[PDB]
Amino acid sequence: SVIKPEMKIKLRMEGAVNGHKFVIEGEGIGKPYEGTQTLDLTVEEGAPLPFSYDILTPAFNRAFTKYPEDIPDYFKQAFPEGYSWERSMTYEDQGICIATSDITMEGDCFFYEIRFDGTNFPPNGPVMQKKTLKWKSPTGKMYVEDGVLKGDVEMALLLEGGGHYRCDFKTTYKAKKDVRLPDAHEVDHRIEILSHDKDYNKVRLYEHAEARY
Repeated sequence: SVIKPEMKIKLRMEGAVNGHKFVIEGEGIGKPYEGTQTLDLTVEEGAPLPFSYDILTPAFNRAFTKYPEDIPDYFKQAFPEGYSWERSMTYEDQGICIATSDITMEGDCFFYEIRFDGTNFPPNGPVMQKKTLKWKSPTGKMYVEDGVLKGDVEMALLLEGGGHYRCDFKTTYKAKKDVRLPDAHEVDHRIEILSHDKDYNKVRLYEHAEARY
């Protein structure tokens, strides 16, 4: 198949949060059949970032997931053409974010085109006040609807002091060609920042994801 056991990743994120315009880029490498990946992100425009870097991470490719044989892999089939996704991320304190991504491929490398926008985050919130530690590891629910794939997942950010800052995720995935739609299933995730400089102008991101019934 066009999906090699080892693939390179190249991305560019353009967007804004509470009016703050920014541009990020990155490169990495992962094992699609393993469901693991690592990325090196650098803020090319608009640093330092006035808001918590964690909100951006789930925006930085379900092709990097480990799919059991008995579940059609919607993501791997969509290639070499590729697919795109749209997502709404509503936070409990009314902060909202919506993002899109267009994923293509060339040889042994993925290329994403990402747009990320957010607004109405309270100035004294855990987001604007950078009190975020990381994302709890959740189980997201995939299911088909309207001939397309949808994923719903209740996310939560761990706050300094011990609190939990909740956010509802809802994504719509769209293959660019017809493929074998799967049965409703779950996806276990683990997203983590392994290293970063002071103001997060350089970050090393890692994710481990496996699908299951």
